[PDB]
Amino acid sequence: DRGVSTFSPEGRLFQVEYSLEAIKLGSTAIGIATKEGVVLGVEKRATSPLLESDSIEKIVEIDRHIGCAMSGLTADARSMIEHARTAAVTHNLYYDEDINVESLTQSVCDLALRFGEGASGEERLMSRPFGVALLIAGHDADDGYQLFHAEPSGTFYRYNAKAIGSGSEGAQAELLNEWHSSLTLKEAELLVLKILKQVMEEKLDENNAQLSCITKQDGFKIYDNEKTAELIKELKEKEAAES
Amino acid sequence: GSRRYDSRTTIFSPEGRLYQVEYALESISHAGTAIGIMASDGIVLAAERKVTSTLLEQDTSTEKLYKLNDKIAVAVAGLTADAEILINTARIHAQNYLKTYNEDIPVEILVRRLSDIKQGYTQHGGLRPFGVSFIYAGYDDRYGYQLYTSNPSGNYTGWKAISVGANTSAAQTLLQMDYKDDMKVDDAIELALKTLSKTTDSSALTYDRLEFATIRKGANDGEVYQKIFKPQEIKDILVKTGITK
Amino acid sequence: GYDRALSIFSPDGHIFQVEYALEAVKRGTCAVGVKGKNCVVLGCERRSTLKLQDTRITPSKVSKIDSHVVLSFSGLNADSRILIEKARVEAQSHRLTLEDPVTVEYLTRYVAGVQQRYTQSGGVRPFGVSTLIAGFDPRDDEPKLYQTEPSGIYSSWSAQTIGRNSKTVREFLEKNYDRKEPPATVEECVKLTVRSLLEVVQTGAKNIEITVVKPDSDIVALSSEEINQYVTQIEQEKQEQQ
Amino acid sequence: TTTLAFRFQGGIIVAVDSRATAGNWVASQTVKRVIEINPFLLGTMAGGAADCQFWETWLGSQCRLHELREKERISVAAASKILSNLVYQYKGAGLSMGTMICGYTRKEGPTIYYVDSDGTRLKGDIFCVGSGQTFAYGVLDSNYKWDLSVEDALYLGKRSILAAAHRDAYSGGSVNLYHVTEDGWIYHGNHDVGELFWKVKEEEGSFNNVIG
Amino acid sequence: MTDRYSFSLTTFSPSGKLGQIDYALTAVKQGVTSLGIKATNGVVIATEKKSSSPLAMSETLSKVSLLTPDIGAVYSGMGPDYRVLVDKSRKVAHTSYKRIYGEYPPTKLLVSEVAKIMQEATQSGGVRPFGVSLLIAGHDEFNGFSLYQVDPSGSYFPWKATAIGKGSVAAKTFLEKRWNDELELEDAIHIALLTLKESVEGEFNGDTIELAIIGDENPDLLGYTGIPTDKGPRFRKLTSQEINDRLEAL
Amino acid sequence: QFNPYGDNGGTILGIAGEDFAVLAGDTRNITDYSINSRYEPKVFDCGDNIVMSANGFAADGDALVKRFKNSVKWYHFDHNDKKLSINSAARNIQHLLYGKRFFPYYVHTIIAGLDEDGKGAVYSFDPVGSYEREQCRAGGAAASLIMPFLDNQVNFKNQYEPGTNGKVKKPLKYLSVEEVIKLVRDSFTSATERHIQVGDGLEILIVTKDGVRKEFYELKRD
Amino acid sequence: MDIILGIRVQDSVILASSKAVTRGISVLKDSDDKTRQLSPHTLMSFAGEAGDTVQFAEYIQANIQLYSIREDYELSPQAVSSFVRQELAKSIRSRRPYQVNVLIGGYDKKKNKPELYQIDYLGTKVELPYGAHGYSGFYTFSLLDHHYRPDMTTEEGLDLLKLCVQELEKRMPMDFKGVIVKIVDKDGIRQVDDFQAQ
Amino acid sequence: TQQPIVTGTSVISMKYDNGVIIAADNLGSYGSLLRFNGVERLIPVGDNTVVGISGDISDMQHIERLLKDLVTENAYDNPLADAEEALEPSYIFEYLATVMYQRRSKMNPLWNAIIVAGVQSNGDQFLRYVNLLGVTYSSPTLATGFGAHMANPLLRKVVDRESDIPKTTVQVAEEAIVNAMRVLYYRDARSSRNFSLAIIDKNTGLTFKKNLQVENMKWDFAKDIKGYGTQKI
Repeated sequence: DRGVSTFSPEGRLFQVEYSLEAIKLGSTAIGIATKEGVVLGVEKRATSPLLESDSIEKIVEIDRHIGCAMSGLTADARSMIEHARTAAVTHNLYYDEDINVESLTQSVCDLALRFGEGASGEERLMSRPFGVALLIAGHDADDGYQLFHAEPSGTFYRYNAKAIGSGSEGAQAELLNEWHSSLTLKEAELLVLKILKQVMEEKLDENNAQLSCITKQDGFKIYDNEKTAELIKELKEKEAAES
Repeated sequence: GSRRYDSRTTIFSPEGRLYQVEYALESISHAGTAIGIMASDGIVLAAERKVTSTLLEQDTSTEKLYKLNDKIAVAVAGLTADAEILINTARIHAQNYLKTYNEDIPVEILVRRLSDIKQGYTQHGGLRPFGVSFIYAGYDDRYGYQLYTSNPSGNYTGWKAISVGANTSAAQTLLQMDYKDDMKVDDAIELALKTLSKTTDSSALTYDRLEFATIRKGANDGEVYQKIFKPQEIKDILVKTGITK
Repeated sequence: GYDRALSIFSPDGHIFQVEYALEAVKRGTCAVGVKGKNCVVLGCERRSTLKLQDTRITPSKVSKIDSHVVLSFSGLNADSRILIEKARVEAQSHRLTLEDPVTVEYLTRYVAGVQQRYTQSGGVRPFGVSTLIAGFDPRDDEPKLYQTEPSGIYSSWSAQTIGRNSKTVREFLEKNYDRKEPPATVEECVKLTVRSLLEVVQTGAKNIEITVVKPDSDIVALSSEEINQYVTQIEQEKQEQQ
Repeated sequence: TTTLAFRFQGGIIVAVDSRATAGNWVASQTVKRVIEINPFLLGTMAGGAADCQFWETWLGSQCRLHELREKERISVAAASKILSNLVYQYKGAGLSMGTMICGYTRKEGPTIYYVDSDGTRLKGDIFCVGSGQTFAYGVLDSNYKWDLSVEDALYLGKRSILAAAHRDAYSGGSVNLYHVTEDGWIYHGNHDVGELFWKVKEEEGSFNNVIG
Repeated sequence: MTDRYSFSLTTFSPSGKLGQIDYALTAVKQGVTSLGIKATNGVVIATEKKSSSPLAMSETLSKVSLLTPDIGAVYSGMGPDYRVLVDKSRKVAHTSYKRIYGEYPPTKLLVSEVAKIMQEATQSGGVRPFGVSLLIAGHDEFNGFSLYQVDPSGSYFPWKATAIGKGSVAAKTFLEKRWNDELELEDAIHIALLTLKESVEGEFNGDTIELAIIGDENPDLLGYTGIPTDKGPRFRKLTSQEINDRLEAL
Repeated sequence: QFNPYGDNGGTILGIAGEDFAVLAGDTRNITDYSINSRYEPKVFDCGDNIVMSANGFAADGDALVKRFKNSVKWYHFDHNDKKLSINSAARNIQHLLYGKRFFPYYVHTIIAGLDEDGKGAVYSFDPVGSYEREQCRAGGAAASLIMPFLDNQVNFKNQYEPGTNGKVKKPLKYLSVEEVIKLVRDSFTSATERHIQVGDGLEILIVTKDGVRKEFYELKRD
Repeated sequence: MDIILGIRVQDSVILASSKAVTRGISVLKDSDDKTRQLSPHTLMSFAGEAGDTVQFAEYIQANIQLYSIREDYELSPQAVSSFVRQELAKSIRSRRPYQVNVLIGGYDKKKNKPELYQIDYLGTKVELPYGAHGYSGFYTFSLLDHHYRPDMTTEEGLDLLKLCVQELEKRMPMDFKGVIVKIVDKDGIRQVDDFQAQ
Repeated sequence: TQQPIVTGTSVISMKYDNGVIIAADNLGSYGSLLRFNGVERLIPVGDNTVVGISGDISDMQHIERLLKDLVTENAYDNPLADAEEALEPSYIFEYLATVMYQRRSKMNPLWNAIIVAGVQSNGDQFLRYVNLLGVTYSSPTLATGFGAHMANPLLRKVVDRESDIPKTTVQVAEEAIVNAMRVLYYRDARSSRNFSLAIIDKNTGLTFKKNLQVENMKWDFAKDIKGYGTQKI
């Protein structure tokens, strides 16, 4: 088919480049890490009376202190989660404590390398690389609240805020202006809603958005439909009184 | 390695097809004919051996009739070779059901397995599939007489009259008309032979260009006794219908 | 070794093989599921054109995955056996190990998971089948309806329709259902299901097979006799709205 | 070792010994005997110590993994049946286990399953398990009453342990009490056998109607 | 490192054909005129002996191999494919039958065992399929004397006379006309030399025909001169002088 | 035929105190009546305020330790030089111990140090698995002799002040580093007399948040 | 072991199975039953080693239950007994057999005949009108043969079984404290609550 | 498993200030038959380590090969290597021990007991013991076989603490080794009259005197003749 070991004159593999193309087509995932929490928000999107829109969400829990929101292909993010749960569970049994979000990303990225015909270095069992990129957010007692962007290529960077998805070009640009080093959890969540409203071609409801948060008295916690909607209710009125 | 020294024909197509499967059915449509008429006191089976000679034996009249059991047999349309691997393995799949539960396999289970092995050859491995279509002539006490066909794609359908091989089209157009919904063996035999002559070009219909088997209840033979007609019993039935012309 | 590639990227960030899997489903027969708030109805085509089929040993479109759970499909039968078998095993695996009746969400994750594997993993291609999975969770009276694609993705849907003329049947259904007032009685939800599936089968009232699932293993397949009666009625309704 | 559990109106009373010895002189009154599975599930150490230590922590991990996977609370039943499958494979090569998996779930109530090295799985309502079982059950039985409040319930659990501790040389350093409630388990302290003996002798009049 | 070849090298073409089987058959048509006759009082098979060189032994050369004791085979096609195939056929025939049922496989059963080898090889990649066709002529005491054809794919069909190689059809015409069952083995040898003289011109001898029969017994083919216990071989290959003697016999 | 398993004697003593903890061990190494060593550190610093001694049979000690030394290294690499907790290290050992039991182990392992919330901690292990936390633990061959004193004077168990000795008692005071060392020298000096498995030298590693501090007191030599 | 009796009467197939676990003087548990429904008219009762029991029992149950959903068809009691036997006869070679003796009590809804199967741990399956395992049969076969001969009802079986159990607890020194009895017939499976003279 | 049929006995050692001394008979026993007299059982591994091996010869032959492969593999990666990353006493000993432990742990054991003596060229003296039971220890005096019993109490009077090591000289050291070995031949007859003895110097590298023979003969037994063949009828 297409080479699995054949590089560009620069030296960037075809398969890596193609990995970058599926990512850009999902719905935005935006994280801001603050000093009291990590906020992860997604656009879930789609509203139909023939659709159960509040039974599907893109914010899935890995552990009692770790979530991930995704953007790109969703089917691919299931294999990534199966590997990640197994690795975290086995480490909690051996040393009784939290696994590091950076550590997790490296363990996963190792199995992202298989695709194609095998090597004599590695047994390549898959056919393509993963076509989803992830924002993995967590807490550890030795670096507090953190936010991480794993690319399926191998690179994983720590960030204080980062957006991924289709609408990331705008989103990131807004994140910087709104970002400061005295930002808190409660402000950050309101701001998320501002960003989400702006870039929508619709009215922001909780059957097209979902919030989530991290506090260290409860771990990774999903901001529920009932609370997320109350936050949406408060937004619409206050915005619509600045006009 | 093998990437640029091989190709991939086991992939899908821009219609949703698989190259080799669609093609496999074509191979079958120019192979020799197999016909299945299910009656309600029997099963009548007819097959045309396309081209026969006095240099071939015509004496072997198991050439496309194989018993897989004393209760299930198939009629083959396609290659002997392709046929051989699924027969031998089907007979083995039988013995396993028989050992485990002390009772013979229903027809339906055995078909579903067969089809899964055939799907398997295009589904993984890169391999090629078989190029032979089977007509299942079979029994249950849940379903009476049973008549199936299964294909290299692995789809399988229930019948009470079916054909695969060449001239499929001609046999089935006469058959649907002249069918009687519940009928005896002897009536079936008259109907079959009548259909058969007029699907075989010019004067050619002979006993020794035919393979015939009927599966009757009997009362000097046991319940579901398969009689695979050897030349001489074909000669008789042709003269009785008078259809030898 | 046949663990090497057989599924590759698109430059558009799709996958060629998943786009081609969906086409086989469309050419295919049509399956539909419409929800009340007491039942979940599944309609499945049996459009026997030819009369030489014997139809008690002609394959059905309804499988038990579990005693309170059904799977229906549109797509190649050959591929669908392979998926259907793995899904029955998984219901029994939970039953054995957790000492607990099966929950619908986990099964859906399982059905999704084998198809997802075969796109990702090398020297295998995805199945030629889209499915609908429905049933009821234990000690629960609210309906559950899931859709899975051979991409391996999965969703819940209040109602969904698949195979040939999916557009036509969605579009119709959308005018006859609200989540705020879905049907309470079996008769009228079934009337609606038979009417949508009439409009695409062409002639059919023995060629349409309805199976209505009420809570916890009350699963009953309505018959030809009954269906012919609803079609008569529909021919009376269409000259009361003229 | 004499380790017990009963289901009663208030929940479950889990009563246990702790005792480690160098000879027969009780070196320390503290040994592990309760393995903490999860915040609402207890499993007892006894039998193969090592087998219990490894596999009940393991069990705790797999349970935590179910709560991610399926988003459901585990049964005591689901917990036991996993343990048993693994136990039977390593049999005939070693592996010894003596545990009772005790919990109070909202989806079953107070629930007790007994699990042994051979792979039996048994549900009951009253257990004593041990080698002091028969005597301990006697004490338990004659003052048993499902309806009863937590305070009395605890003192009875404790008296069965002392009764057992006295005849047998495999218990009695101090007595550890646990009440497994709906919302998780509550420790009720370590009772010195030395202070406890003198109280019980006068009080119960059981094997002691005329003191002996 | 090492092979990874598991993709089938035999694949379907737009017509329903199999490229490799089509190719292989061209080779077979171009191969050495071989025939088989059932005389009814025996079976006689003849094939062309050839020499590479006059200074070359043709004792070593293999154009007629005994697959099992009462059974011989001859071919048209590709010589190297033939040699290996004979070997796998001999091996399974000996291990799986000769003290299991206590005797050789029946002819039809042995034709199926060959058929399977060729079909494994056609299905599976790493290797191309066999390029051969055989005429397996035989005797088994539960089916009499038989003649089969084994095709390159492993399709087989029963025959009572045939010829394959170059110049088949006309060879069958002469054989069809001269023999119609119930015929001495000797007479079938005579007919066979006549069919082949008309078929091969340029130079013809019995030193360029290699002839085997299954259709005799000697005490020497029980393999002992004592007191019988079993029947033993009936394969006998003739020497060149005996064949010239039958060429002299009108 | 063959079973390498025997004994090699030696004696270790772990005491958890108020902010600190000790792992005291003699430095005599034996096999029967012969002297293998008259100095050989029998308390060893594995790093991270964790000091460790596998008393019993030597052959298993060396193995247990090597498996564990490579785990200390791998924990650091894979988790960016995040230091190993006494409790976590104890779990890691449990899994090691439990990993061989088809070839069974005959050691009494004891670890001492500080936990990360700042309380002295000593954990004692059973030879094929298990650990539990104890306040005080005497270990090794002469465990049985040391513990009955220790229980009175540190732990204030089977100790009561002359009165009624039953509602009057002597109470629990967490000892000082000086007062602990006196005790430990006294135990060991009595021990040398009575055991040929104790003598030669006494190495006390005292473990504090100022590091690991070494003390050396002399003992009897034949 | 565990005293498990079965008697096949005219109208139904009666299996009797021990009801209590005795520790010393007193019954710690007396709410025992050990039987598993295989299908609504195939029942298996169990006796042997108590951990070999649950491990086999759920293994066999799982396989037959996978066949039931798959085919959407109920299997015969004959079908199950051949299946149970084969599986025993694989394990008896292996180095950790089950040591479980079973009775499977079934009404063959497809013959319309009653059937009783007694299967040894070895794999010895025998169809009988009455049977017993071990030392039980010495006291109870001597009554069963004399006082009972084939072609006797449900009511008659109940009284017969009581007599048997009373002699076993007196005269045979094994103690298992009576049986609670179940009937497998055409209309499925009921537990006969009474045990006063039935 | 295995139990002995072929024995070698006795390799003795000590530290002095600026080296070590090791001495060993040269022996392949078949019980009490001195079958092979002259078998190497000080194996110089480089010029700064000597490996003494006692116990089963069948096992000794296998290690003898393994050490000669270690030299060949120590010339790999740079040919002038001898303190760069190869050829130090600690390396040769750790290597032997990893094999020793593995074999016993699976119970098909190496039935030897080893003394590695050398002087590091980067550091000070090296002296460490390993046996078939997986017990390993270090001390300023060490002996295997008979010599553990009998020679080692003689050794301990000179050195047995760290402090006594600077106070022993080459002469004092050599006198203890020459005394000890005379004792070994006198009370145990397995030990061959020929021995080889090596002194491993910081000052002058490796001095190995091979095929040296016990001298300063005892004929003390002659005093105690009360006859044993001297017959008068």
